[PDB]
Amino acid sequence: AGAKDIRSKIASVQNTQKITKAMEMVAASKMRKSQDRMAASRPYAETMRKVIGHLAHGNLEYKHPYLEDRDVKRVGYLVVSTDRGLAGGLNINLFKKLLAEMKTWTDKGVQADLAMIGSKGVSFFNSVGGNVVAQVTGMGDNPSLSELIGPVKVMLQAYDEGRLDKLYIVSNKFINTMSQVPTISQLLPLPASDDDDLKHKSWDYLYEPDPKALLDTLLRRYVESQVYQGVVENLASEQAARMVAMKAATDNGGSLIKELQLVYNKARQASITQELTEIVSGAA
Amino acid sequence: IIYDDLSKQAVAYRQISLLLRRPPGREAFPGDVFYLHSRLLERAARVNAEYVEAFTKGEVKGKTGSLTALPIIETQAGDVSAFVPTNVISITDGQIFLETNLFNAGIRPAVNPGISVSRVGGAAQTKIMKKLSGGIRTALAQYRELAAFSQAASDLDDATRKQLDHGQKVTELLKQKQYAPMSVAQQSLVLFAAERGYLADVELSKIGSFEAALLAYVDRDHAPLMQEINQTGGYNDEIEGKLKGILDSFKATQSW
Repeated sequence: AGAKDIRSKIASVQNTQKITKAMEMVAASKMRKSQDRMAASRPYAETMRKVIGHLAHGNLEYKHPYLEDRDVKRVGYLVVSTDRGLAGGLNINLFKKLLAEMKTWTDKGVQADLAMIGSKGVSFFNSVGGNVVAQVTGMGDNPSLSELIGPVKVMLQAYDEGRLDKLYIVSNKFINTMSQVPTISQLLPLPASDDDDLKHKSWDYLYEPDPKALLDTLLRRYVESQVYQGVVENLASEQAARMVAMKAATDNGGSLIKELQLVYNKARQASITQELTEIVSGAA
Repeated sequence: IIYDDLSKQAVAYRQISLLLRRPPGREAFPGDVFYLHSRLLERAARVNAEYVEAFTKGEVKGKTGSLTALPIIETQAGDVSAFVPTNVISITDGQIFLETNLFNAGIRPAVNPGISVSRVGGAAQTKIMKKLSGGIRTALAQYRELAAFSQAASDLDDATRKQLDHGQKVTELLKQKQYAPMSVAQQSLVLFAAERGYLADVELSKIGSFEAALLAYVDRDHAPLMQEINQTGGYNDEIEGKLKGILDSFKATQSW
């Protein structure tokens, strides 16, 4: 304490507040660009799903390990997290919901399985001791599907080997610019999406080389696509969460400036009063 | 007795004393500034009937006199920790702290709970007021603190939600117009409606209307109970039952 160092503190906090305002602006713009990158990811997945519905709910409905439902003996989760802090509680809320469901299955005796996108989840579940068999990190603000191939290929291998009976993706949802929510959704076995049409009679595909081979490649591509969609939505959710966090930080910094200045001004007035009392009471 | 600004009196003693060259202390007031406000305010008191009898040479028997004092202090920037405000807080039986942030938000009168206190206790209050008020003070302080943290993060667990709704409705119920006094019967009906839960299903924007209509309803029909509660501030199960019927019937039968 001491008015000169108090003024130093005031200057430092003011500088901090300016930089957090700048970060809020940047976070909003990055949210915009990542939600444009989000929409471009829809068409690929949805046309792939129409083809898969045509084959899977058509009369040529093969029994494929990816498509069939069996009793749960092991279960796995693909989990998306940030590489960067200052996002508030997004990661922690998602991990709490994951911990709840992972507890619920393992009480049924089911061994849990984890694959991690982003380093924050890696550190968190290394501290928790969760069973992590694959991970990829450092994608930053430029995710790519080719990087996701590793962990998803590992989980898929465990799935068609019969070791895993169900497999979820764990991700936040960019419901709005103003609001997001953590979710857990089953990607394998293929969910019973409605996906009904009968126009397939008019145009039935000529399967080169084979129908079932094409179907397998389609399912593998679909799982890859859904994981990429979840990753991109979680990135947009990160940008929005950092935006709101920096807004709150800027306001709290200003509200601290307004208190430090009262402390400083009271010390200023007291110092003048005391020094002048010493001088006047010093004379004669 | 009202003293409109004891801070200005303290300034006056500064001027006279410093013109008499008396050495100053903290914030340039003399140490005698405590004694000034001390001996002034300490005259305000309640005296027993033996003192009244001895003073008046026996012309008045058995009565007890009193002088009630409401001193006013102006303080800079809401700082309750400056010298003269701290001196007077050390002399009175409590303080009523008015916050400029509440006043600018339209919450008027802008009483700040937690800082405001009445050290005399509930002994001043009547029975119905004491029973109906109870913990409203600390509930309001806790509501304000909870609103402070709730602004920061989202953690709503349904009892927090109802605590917030109740606190917001109570604060909207406490505000009041200038030059608009209301009697203990009206105040007790208001407190009863607040804490027996009747403001459930009532909108915040409807709270003022709900009160205006309720006081008109009780002025129209069940006036004799108002006369009774204004005469003796007595809280019985009979009167609680009558109030319960009045609020049940108003909430079910009337509109606002």
